Amino acid sequence: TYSIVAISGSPSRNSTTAKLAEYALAHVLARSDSQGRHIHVIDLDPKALLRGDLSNAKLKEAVDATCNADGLIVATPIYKASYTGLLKAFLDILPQFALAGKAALPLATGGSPAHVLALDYGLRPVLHSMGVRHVVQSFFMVQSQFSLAVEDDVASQLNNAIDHFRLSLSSEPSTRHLGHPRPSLDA
Amino acid sequence: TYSIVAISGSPSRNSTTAKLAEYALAHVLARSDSQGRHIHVIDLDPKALLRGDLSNAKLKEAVDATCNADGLIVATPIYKASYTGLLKAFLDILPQFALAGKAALPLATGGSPAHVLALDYGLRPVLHSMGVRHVVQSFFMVQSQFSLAVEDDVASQLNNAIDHFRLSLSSEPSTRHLGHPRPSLDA
Amino acid sequence: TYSIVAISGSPSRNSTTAKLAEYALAHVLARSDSQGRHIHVIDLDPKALLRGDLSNAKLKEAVDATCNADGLIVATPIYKASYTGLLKAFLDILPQFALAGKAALPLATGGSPAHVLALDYGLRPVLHSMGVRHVVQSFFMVQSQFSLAVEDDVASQLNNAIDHFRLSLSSEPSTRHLGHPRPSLDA
Amino acid sequence: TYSIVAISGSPSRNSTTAKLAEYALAHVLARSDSQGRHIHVIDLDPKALLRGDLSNAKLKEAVDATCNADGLIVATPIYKASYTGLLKAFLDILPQFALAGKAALPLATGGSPAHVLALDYGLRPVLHSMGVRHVVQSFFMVQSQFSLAVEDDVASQLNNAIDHFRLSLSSEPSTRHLGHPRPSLDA
Repeated sequence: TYSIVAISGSPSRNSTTAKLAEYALAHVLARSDSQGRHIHVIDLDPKALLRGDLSNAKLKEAVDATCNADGLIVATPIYKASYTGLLKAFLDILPQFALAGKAALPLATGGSPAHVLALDYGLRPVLHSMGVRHVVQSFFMVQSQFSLAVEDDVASQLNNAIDHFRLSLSSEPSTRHLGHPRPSLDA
Repeated sequence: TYSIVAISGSPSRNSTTAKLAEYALAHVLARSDSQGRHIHVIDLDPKALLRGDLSNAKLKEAVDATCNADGLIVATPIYKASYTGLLKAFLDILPQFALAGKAALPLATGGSPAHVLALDYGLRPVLHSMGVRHVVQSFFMVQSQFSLAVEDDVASQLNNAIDHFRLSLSSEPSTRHLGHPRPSLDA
Repeated sequence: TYSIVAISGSPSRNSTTAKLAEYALAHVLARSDSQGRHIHVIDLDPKALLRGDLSNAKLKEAVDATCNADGLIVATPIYKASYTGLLKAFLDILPQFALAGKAALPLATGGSPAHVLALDYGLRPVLHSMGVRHVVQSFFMVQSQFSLAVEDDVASQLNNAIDHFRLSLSSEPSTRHLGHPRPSLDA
Repeated sequence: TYSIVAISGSPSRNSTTAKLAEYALAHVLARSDSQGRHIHVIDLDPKALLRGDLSNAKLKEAVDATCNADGLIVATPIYKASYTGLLKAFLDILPQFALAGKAALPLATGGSPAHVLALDYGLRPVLHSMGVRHVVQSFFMVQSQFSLAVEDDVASQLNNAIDHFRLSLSSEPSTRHLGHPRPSLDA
């Protein structure tokens, strides 16, 4: 029994990014012994989020759920050649090595295929600052393609990424600190 | 007569980052025909900021001042191996090529010298997505050093960065679109 | 029975980088059912390397050994804020998705702790272009520290990285294509 | 009278990259009081290049010409999500702050538009490690487009980049050390 948490960071309502994250979350749960939740950063209290105010219950619950996950699905539109400020603001309040022991799947969408590398150059180093155990391949989609009613090659790549994410999930308590530079100092 | 705008993105009160940005802003104004302002992103309305709501007067004023600047001083603490979510959230609402024609100076502080490269690998590509004209060298300082009552070599580097930023400033209207991939499509 | 290959890319003789890679290679072999080899890129034929000339036996053997490895240890000094040209020249001649199915451990050394992030921002995206299955945490060491006669905290971090690398190794043929965007199109 | 040096780093003969660099070099010289040269890294002695052997006359001449340039045009195909090993190998042997005082124009080509960000995330931080004065916007072209017999919008972007590069060139001896963190310690 795995706990899977998706975090999507578009600041727009009805975002393609959120739909991609949800798709991925469903795909994983359909194929593994998992329960899940989907944190839409846009639905968190803006003031409490920016100030890291964990007296806000819903923010503290989102942080706790992230720290308790076995796998994270981390999704963002590409803004100014990187992940959104909104997504990063959430990542910023997590504990220093919040991602110790965890698998992760980076997802993004954007207007142009030019944005593909923002995940691997931008988001990936941020996940690794937090002691993450295993980040699988990035997947990026051009926004006017998500409909899955998508091109067969694109669909394969996405599904393969999600498959790998699911396969990387760990039951074993022995792995719970892996990725942390100093496992005995918690995680 | 130049317009210089500092933007500092620490989510903490009494931030060293803000003091560094202010120092830099003062240093420039003392040595050039300039006026300045300092946008502390933490003082912007969190809800309006995250949603890009320009019906908020103070947010629209911050955006307008940024678009009207000849030079920007862009300062952030390093969180999770990059600039803060708070800073990026502000950068996110600016027009696509908001930085056309403008000079820029990236500044950061952090707990460890290990964070030095976050500016050049993280922030610099973001500034360049926005058509920026000229980004000079990055300067990073270890937080327990800012007192300027700082080490002589560190002080030289910082002052040299600010000097170069000032020297890069442009009077000429001929440069106002430089850095934009398609200058005739505005800036 | 795993095949572990270290690739070290210093252009200097008697390099600390090579000693770090060798240490790591030995540490892994002492704790797993593994055999290993260590490709010193400096010992490859420069002309054949730069031109990707696989009629050179020793170069073809190095490429084959890399493609056949279950785990790679990838070590470089930090030059001009990134991995060396020498290392990259070798990575450049490998097949497009050469790293499919493979685990990887990024190691570096440098003169200053300022260089720590070159691994995660520079090398890591390059490994991921090649379909790599699992890259664990980066380890960086300040060159005047390697003697292991090193500081206890540094030694822990290094050993933990190597431990995690060893633990990430896969026996299963089911994982041999994982990390490749399209597994049925080989690896 | 400016000295402009192009450095192209494709390991292939008849490279599109070299043709793009040459185009850019010609465009600049036609519009400014400049002389130029074009270092094709592939034509340097591989052994001497990899070992930084400046007893090789042609390598020392290439290094000297780079250090003496007012502007550099730096061109590479995108291999494994970054600049080539061949290009970096040349950059590696230059003095620590070789690029002090100099303007620079990053150019690349690749098979897919997905590679656009490799310049700004990969090459740009490397140029800045060397004290570069002013790096203008990156330009990337999809290889099956260079013929200039190219699409009008693409042609505009390229020409605008080169124009900006030319405009950024400095006559003044006062700028010869700008970009160096400590100008009085040479350049």
